[PDB]
Order: sequence, then structure tokens, then C-alpha cells
Amino acid sequence: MDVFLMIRRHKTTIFTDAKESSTVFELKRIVEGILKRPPDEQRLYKDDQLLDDGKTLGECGFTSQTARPQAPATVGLAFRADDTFEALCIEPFSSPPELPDVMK
Amino acid sequence: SPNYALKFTLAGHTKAVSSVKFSPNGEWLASSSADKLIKIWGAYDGKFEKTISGHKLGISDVAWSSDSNLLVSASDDKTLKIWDVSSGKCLKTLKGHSNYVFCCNFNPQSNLIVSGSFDESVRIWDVKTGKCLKTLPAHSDPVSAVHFNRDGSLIVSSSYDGLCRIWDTASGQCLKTLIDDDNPPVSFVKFSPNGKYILAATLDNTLKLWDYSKGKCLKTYTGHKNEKYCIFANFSVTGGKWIVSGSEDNLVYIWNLQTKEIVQKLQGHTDVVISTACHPTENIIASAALENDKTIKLWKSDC
Amino acid sequence: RPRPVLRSVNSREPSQVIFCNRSPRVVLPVWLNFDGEPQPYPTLPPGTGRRIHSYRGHLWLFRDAGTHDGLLVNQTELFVPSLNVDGQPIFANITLPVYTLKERCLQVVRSLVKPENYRRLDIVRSLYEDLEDHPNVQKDLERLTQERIA
Amino acid sequence: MYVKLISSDGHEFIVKREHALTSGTIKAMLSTNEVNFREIPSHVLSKVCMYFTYKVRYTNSSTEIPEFPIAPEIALELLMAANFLDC
Repeated sequence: MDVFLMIRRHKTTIFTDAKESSTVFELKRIVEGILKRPPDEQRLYKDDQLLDDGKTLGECGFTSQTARPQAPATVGLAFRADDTFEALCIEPFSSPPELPDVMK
Repeated sequence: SPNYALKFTLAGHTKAVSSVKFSPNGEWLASSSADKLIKIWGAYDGKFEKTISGHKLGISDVAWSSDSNLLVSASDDKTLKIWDVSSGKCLKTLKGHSNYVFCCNFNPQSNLIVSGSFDESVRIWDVKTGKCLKTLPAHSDPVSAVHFNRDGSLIVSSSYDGLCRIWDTASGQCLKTLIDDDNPPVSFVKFSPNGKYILAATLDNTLKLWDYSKGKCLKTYTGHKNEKYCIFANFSVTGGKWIVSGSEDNLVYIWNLQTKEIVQKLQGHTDVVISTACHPTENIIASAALENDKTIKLWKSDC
Repeated sequence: RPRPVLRSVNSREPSQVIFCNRSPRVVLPVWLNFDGEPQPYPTLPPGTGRRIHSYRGHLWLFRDAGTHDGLLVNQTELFVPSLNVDGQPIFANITLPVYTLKERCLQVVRSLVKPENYRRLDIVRSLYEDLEDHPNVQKDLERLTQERIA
Repeated sequence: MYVKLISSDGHEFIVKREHALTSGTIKAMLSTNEVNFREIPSHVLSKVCMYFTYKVRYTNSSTEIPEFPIAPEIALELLMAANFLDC
């Protein structure tokens, strides 16, 4: 069961996929490859729920039908250096203009 | 070679003429039309005798009883009607088909009527009572023609399913099917005067004479156009032995029965000639045409 | 008489087929008759299947019933029934193609904007023309016979 | 095997190179492995990236393919982006 994710921090969004059977630690390894921060310097989140490294993505509630290619689920990422922990902060995307009259 | 020449044109109908038949006694021509009417005409002078009415929709066919006293008509209204020709009176309305009735005929004894329908059935009717005695539904597409053999013991039917079937009248059971190759839709069939053969038309511009018992085809007549309409065909036996048919190119074709040569093409009609009839004793042909013509023509020859 | 290559053959040999709508669209089955003229059949709601009587060598395609978007059947554009083997019907699995983003966006704007209003849209003119080039069977048969030549 | 696509409002989208190469326009722009889009804002480019994921996943699939969903509010800007990107 593949799951499709956006890993999000500040104004960075990584599109990636993994298995429902994948672990949170394996997700951090993906992140490490891209952002060059080891897993121990990374905290992952579903909404405001911190995610445990040993849990599977399915165990966290990332399912094939809540994490679809065309509608991926959001994982929040916040970094950590020693005893300093950065807060989870995800800058929202822009918004579309008012719907034009002819489209209502 | 015959020399049919036009004697009369009959312009009573206001729509396509579907069928013309001569009375067995030679006196009368009946015509049927998409205009819901049957008309009776003098066979020798083309003089209008009467209109017979009552069908609620177009009429596809008419047929005479052996003593020329009765007509049966087959209508888009899903009924047949038995008529007394002298009165114009509907004696019986035959109800039972569930779609257009296309063809009809009495048996020689004239106690029975046979019919075929778009509903893919052949029915046998009691003339006295007007009750359906049997339904024969083996065909798998519309029935185009139905005919009794010379003693009434068999019926032949033709279908768009590409078969002719021979039925035992007494039992209702099918004795034989003629499936020739490709089986284009069959548009007409009847028994030869001698009862041994069947003349069949297919919508591939072909007429065939069949020895039905042996399932072998003796003759083929071509040169005409027949790919859409169910055009009647005849055996002409009063002078030379000919096959007579209409055509979608608006001509009456006449073939030598034996040689299969076209001996004459009758020019005159302005639409498909859907029906032709041969007078029982004289060398007279009636032809009838579709919507752009709406006329009957009477032709006469020395042989 | 010359006829289009894309037409059913009158084989008169029966084939039982399951039309299986594996699409979120209301599906229009389209049978190409013996002249190559398209004939519309009864529609299938999303999530439905019907067992139907067809014939060997007959030719089908499937569209969105409301918009005439083209759909696939067994991963291709055209479906030809063959002879049933061993009492089993032939499945015709009707699915969405993977549309281009552009085509998908055109589908959606077409569904929102009446044709006479396309040109009130604040977009380049080439897109007005794209919006107006509505999918249809006529157009695809052309393409499919053009493709067929290679 | 990852590239970065940056929206007009400065969001950074990191996607597999294969995915980005769904767009022939992006393939030309890469001939660096970072690309900027002066006229595509983040709400539109996020959606484009979802399309690439969807496209690569379900092309050559023989599965049931779901609809790619597009809200009315974004449809016109997504059309323009798709047109520009040729995807």
C-alpha cells in the first residue's frame, strides 16, 4: 500500500511516497537524503501529533485512501540542534482570486 | 418473348401501394396501401369498384379466398381483417400479433389464414371463428412472406433472419429450414404451382428457385435491384413460363424461367415496384409502386 | 461501395461481453455500425457493469455521456469482441485515461463556463480555441485511422 | 534524482526529477536543477506537482484510475500553467 506525502517546513515542500508499512525513521532517511540533516535532528508530525520513529506510516494514520498521488497527506517537519528545538511552522500556499462571474 | 404493353394506370390511393392480387375467378384486382384502404378494381378495365376501410394504420398485404368471396388484410395496426368483398364488411378482426402484420394468405380450402409479423411469428387462424389456432415463433427476425402449398398441408415462411422455413400445417412443427450461405435477409417466398419448389427473394438483388426437399438451388434470376424493400414475385403460367418481379429501379422485370434471361423490362412507374400479380387465365400483370408513384398499372401481352 | 475501415463486420456470430464501468463517469457505449456510423447505446452509471449481447468483429468505443470525453476500454481506445471461450464472457473494462493536465483543466473549465462565455475569460486566444475544440467521436475516428497507417 | 521548483511567492517544491520531466518546458529549463516560475504561485504549482505524482503513478497502470480533481477556483490558473508547461 503506497502512500503519497508532502513533507512541509517553512516554505519547503517535498513530494515523496513510501509504503504504509514504512516507518517514520525511514521517512527521515528520505528527508536526510534531500535536506542533509540526519534523522536525530528531525521531528515529524501529523497535524500537531509528534510521530514516533518506530511506528509505521499506516500506524500513524497514513492510508492508501487518505494519502493519494492526486491528494497527498501532509507531514510537518521541524529541525532540532542539541537542546534547541525549532517549532513546527508551515507557511500556507497562496490563495486563488475570486471566482470569475462566468464560472459560477 | 412476351410483349406486355401498358393498358391502364389506377390512381385511387394517396400513399404507397403495398400489394395487388387478382381474384381466383379472374374478375377483380384488390389493392392495399399505406393509406389504410383496400380498393377493388375490375381486372379487365381497371374500373374502380369499391373502397374497403376499417384498419387504423397502413396495410401491407391482402389475399383472396379460393371462391373470391373473402379478403384478408394484414396491417401495421397489428391486426388482420377478414372481409366479405360484396359488402365491404369486416367479418372478423384477428388479434394476437404484437407488432406490424406484413403478409397473409388463405389455404386452398380457405378455412385457414396464415400470417407473418415484425414480431417474428407466423400464426395460423380459424377463418370461421377468427381465433389464433397456432403460433410458430422459430424465426429470429421479421417475417416477410407466408404461403400455403397447393393442398394446404405445408406453409413456407421467409425471414430477415435469412431462413426460409417449411412448416407442417396440421402439427405446427417445422419440417425443414433452407439456410443457403451467407443467408442475406429473405424478402419473399412462395411455392411453385407444382408444389415441388419455392421461389425466394433475398436483399442482395437475387431471386432463387429452390428444390426445398433437397436443399439445392435450381435457378437464379438477377439484373434487378432489390436490397431494401420486400418485393413480391410471381410465376407467369398463362402463356410463356416466366418469373415476374418488381425492382427498386422502378421497373417490372420478366425472366425466362428456364434460361434465366431477362426477356422484358416494363417501364412506366416512378418509384419502387413493390408488388406484381399475374392474372389466373389471361396474360395480364398488375404492378403497384411506392410513395413517389402511388399507382397500380395493368399490362397485357399476346404470350 | 467503399466503406470506412473503422466499422463492425456483420459476422452474425454471438459474443457475450461484460461492459464494466471502472470509471467515475457516466459512460456512453458507442457501436460503429456496418457502415462505420457511430450508434449510441444505453449509458452505464459509474460503478456499474452489464452483461450484453454483441458479436464477433463488432467495434465499440466508450465516452463520457455528458461531455464526450474519450475513455479507454481494456487500456485501448477500441474494443472488438471475439469468440467466448469456455462459457466465460469477455470483460470490457472501461477506465479513465490519464488525461494531460491541460486536457483535464479544459474539461473542468468547459463544465463551468457556457461556450458563448469562453471568450470572456482572461486567457490567451489559443486557449479559447482549445476550449472550443470539444472532444467527439468524429474527431477520434479520424485520428485512429491516421494512426493506423503506421 | 530530485529537483527544486520555486513558485512566484517563493515556495520551494522538491520533486523527483522523473516527475518534473513530465513537463517538456521544465526539461528545457533544466538543460542547474533548480527552476523558478515568475508567474506560477504556490497554490497552483503545488497542484502541478500533485499532477506529476498522479501522472507517473497511473500511466501504464491497468488499474482503476481515479479522477484528477480540480476545484473551480483554481481551474483557470491551472489551465494557464498546464498550457505553459505543456503537461
